[PDB]
Amino acid sequence: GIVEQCCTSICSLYQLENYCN
Amino acid sequence: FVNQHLCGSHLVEALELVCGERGGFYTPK
Repeated sequence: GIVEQCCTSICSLYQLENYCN
Repeated sequence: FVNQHLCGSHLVEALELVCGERGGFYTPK
């Protein structure tokens, strides 16, 4: 999970880095 | 991401901050 991983919090951009497919 | 949260239209705007090309990331539209 990437969005639900920290939707109600602030995790890190390293997770969203896998959204440029 | 870095300071803003990722829920609602904040996640989509964060995808543009990552790459910036259209049809390159999750674009609900």
